[PDB]
Parts: sequence; C-alpha cells; structure tokens
Amino acid sequence: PVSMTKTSVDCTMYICGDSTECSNLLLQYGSFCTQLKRALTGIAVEQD
Amino acid sequence: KLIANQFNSAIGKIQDSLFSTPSALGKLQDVVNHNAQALNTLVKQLSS
Amino acid sequence: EIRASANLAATKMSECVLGQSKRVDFCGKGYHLMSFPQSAPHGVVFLHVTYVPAQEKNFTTAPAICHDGKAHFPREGVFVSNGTHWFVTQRNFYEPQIITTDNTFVSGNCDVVIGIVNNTVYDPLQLE
Amino acid sequence: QIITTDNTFVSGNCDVVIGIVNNTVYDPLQLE
Amino acid sequence: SQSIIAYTMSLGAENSVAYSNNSIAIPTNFTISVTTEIL
Amino acid sequence: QYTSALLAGTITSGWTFGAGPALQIPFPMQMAYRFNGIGVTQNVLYENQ
Ligand SMILES: *[C@@H]1O[C@H](CO)[C@@H](O)[C@H](O)[C@H]1NC(C)=O
Ligand SMILES: *[C@@H]1O[C@H](CO)[C@@H](O)[C@H](O)[C@H]1NC(C)=O
Ligand SMILES: *[C@@H]1O[C@H](CO)[C@@H](O)[C@H](O)[C@H]1NC(C)=O
Ligand SMILES: *[C@@H]1O[C@H](CO)[C@@H](O)[C@H](O)[C@H]1NC(C)=O
Ligand SMILES: *[C@@H]1O[C@H](CO)[C@@H](O)[C@H](O)[C@H]1NC(C)=O
Ligand SMILES: *[C@@H]1O[C@H](CO)[C@@H](O)[C@H](O)[C@H]1NC(C)=O
Repeated sequence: PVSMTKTSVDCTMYICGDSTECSNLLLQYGSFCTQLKRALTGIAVEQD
Repeated sequence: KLIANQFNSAIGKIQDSLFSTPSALGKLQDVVNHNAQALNTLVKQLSS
Repeated sequence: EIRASANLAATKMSECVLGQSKRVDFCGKGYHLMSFPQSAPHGVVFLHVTYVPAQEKNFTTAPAICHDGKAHFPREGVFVSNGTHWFVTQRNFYEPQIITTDNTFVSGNCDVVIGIVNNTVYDPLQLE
Repeated sequence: QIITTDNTFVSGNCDVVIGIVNNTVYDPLQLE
Repeated sequence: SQSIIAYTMSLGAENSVAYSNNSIAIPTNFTISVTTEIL
Repeated sequence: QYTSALLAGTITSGWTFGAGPALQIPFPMQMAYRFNGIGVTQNVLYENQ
C-alpha cells in the first residue's frame, strides 16, 4: 500500500445535525474538535 | 585541484542557500510547533 | 514517529558517515561520496556530498570484439568507438584505451553473440 | 609485494598528481 | 498585470532518450554537489 | 504516466537516470551489466541471450 482515502470529518455536522442548540452544547465543550480537524488534515497531507 | 575547487564552491553555496531560504528545515520546526501546539491545547482546554 | 525517524537517522549516520553506501538514492541523490553530520536543536542535519555526471557524448557500442574467430569482452566497461577506432572505457567517465589483451578476456566462438563488430586487438608479448 | 607491472596500472604524465614519489617498477616480460 | 491562474499539473520537462541497438552515451566530465537532509 | 516514465528510464538508460542525466543503453548490454553485478561475466548473457 502507498496511502489510503483522505477523510475530512467535520465535528459540527457529524455530532449536531443542523441544530443550533446542539451546536452551542458542542461549543461550550470547548475546542475539542479543532484538534480532530487538524489531525485529519495532517493525515491527508501525509498520504499526499 | 578542479574537484577541490568544486567542493569549496559547493560548501560556500550551501551556507548561502540555508541563509536565504525561507525555511528549509521545516521538519524540526514542524515537530517543535506540533509539541508546543499540543501543550497549548492541553492548557487551553482547562479553561472550559 | 520520532523513533522511526531516529532509527532512520541512526542508520543513515552509520552507513553514509562511517563508510560509503552503495544504496542508490539513500545518501543524497546520485552516486555518494561522503556525509558530514551537523547538530541542530532536536534534530540532525547532514551534508550529503554526492557525485553526479556531466556533459555526455554518444559514440557507438558493440557488446563484443572479434579479433580472430573468438569474441573479446571487456574486463570492465564498454566497447566504444568515436567512428574509426574502437576503445574500451570506464563506467561513468570517458577514458579511452587502446585495446590490448589485458583490457579484455576472450571467451566464445564469434558466432553466437549478437552485435559483434570486427576489429583487431593487440598483445605485448609477441613484440618481445 | 614487490612492485611489478601486474600490481599497478599506468596512466598519466608524472606532472599533474600531487605527492608523486620516484621509484622503479619491474616487469617479467623483458627478462624473458 | 498579475492574477491567479489554475492549470493542470506538469509532471516534468518532457524528455526522450533514443534507444538504438548500437548507441552508448558516456559522460566526459563530472560534477560534485552537496545536498541537505534534515531529520 | 509517472510509472510509465519510471519504466522507460529503467529500460533505455539502465540506472544512470537515478543519479544524473539519463544516458541511453542498449538493453542487452544493460542485462550483461546486471549479470556482471552478481558475479557472472558478460559472456554468459552474450552467449545465452
Ligand atoms: C547522439 O545523440 C543525438 C541525440 O540528439 C543524435 O542527434 C546524434 O546523432 C547522436 N550521435 C551519434 C554519433 O550517434
Ligand atoms: C578517434 O580517436 C582517435 C584517437 O585519438 C583519433 O586519432 C581519431 O582522429 C578520432 N576520430 C574521430 C572521427 O573522432
Ligand atoms: C569479420 O571477419 C571475419 C574474418 O575475417 C569474417 O568472416 C566476417 O564476415 C567479418 N564480419 C564483419 C561484420 O565484418
Ligand atoms: C624523479 O625523476 C625524474 C627523472 O629522473 C626527475 O626529473 C625528477 O626531478 C625526480 N623527482 C624526484 C622528486 O626525485
Ligand atoms: C535494431 O534491430 C532490429 C532487429 O534487427 C531492427 O528492426 C531495428 O531497425 C534496429 N534498429 C537500429 C537503430 O539499428
Ligand atoms: C568540467 O566542468 C568544470 C566545471 O564547470 C569545468 O571547469 C571543466 O573545465 C570541465 N572539464 C572539461 C574537460 O570541460
């Protein structure tokens, strides 16, 4: 193998389908999903 | 004599290339930035 | 990840620095000559001094030379000719030499190799 | 080993190399 | 007189050696270069 | 296309295209070279081509 498919999960849409209340609850949980987006970007660049 | 001059010129040029390049050592800086960012997020999360 | 890179750096040091590495495109691009390590904060930096060829001329080639019913093959290098005279030369540098019995080893019957080109080879022992 | 024509290959003009040292090399074919 | 353009990649400068049954090219000069590897 | 170029380099130029400018090589001679690279002389290939 040389690489895998590049996935670009976004926290807001995955964990809160178009719900502002859920979005606020996620936001109050702090920046737990910025790290997730950054890690996925890192692995994508790594496959490239 | 010729190869000695070539080697001296190349040794002179690598220094100027490292001086003038924006960041050719992006890997050490990359790991340093990664660790600093990870620690910074560890601290920042506590303010949630 | 850092330990994988550290193992790679240790192997690179032990091969390129403490000896010459025949592995192509391991210690710098091209044929490798030395490598001078340098220290860096939380890392290491090498100076892969590599040897790369230059201006090239294409002449002619023949896999073997048939002097007297027997094919001659070069002990090392190519059978090259600038158009009139056939020369044996080294691998990555043009050093033509007069074809003698020392530069070639004889084996065959001048009937099976494809691309054989007629010529004369010389000896030093008949003259003396 | 004694320096003979078998142990060495000759190439140059004795004017370009640095560190050249004079000596005598030997051959087996002149004797015979 | 300046703008951002988009184009398909170029994988490199197009080149082609000429394989001939009796063609050999041998370099007559040589160069020394010093690269850099950072780990 | 990358792999096609990589393959064209390794059949018309031997291995030199991995080091410097690519130099054309007759393929029987390249095979004789590789044979020379494992301890068998060129005559083996030029006789059993
Ligand atoms: C050498 O190769 C070049 C390729 O551009 C060709 O034009 C030339 O005729 C060749 N010379 C000989 C002597 O084969
Ligand atoms: C080929 O090389 C020989 C040896 O130096 C020289 O005498 C001759 O003139 C050369 N001829 C051509 C066509 O290059
Ligand atoms: C080479 O020389 C031999 C003997 O003189 C002759 O039989 C043969 O036809 C020649 N071949 C070529 C290609 O000149
Ligand atoms: C070596 O011998 C040659 C010829 O006899 C002479 O010209 C030269 O000066 C000598 N050099 C040394 C260092 O003895
Ligand atoms: C190489 O040999 C083949 C088969 O004999 C022939 O068809 C082709 O024209 C030859 N090419 C050259 C450049 O001699
Ligand atoms: C080889 O290249 C060097 C560097 O450009 C140059 O100084 C030298 O004259 C060249 N040698 C020949 C024989 O052209």
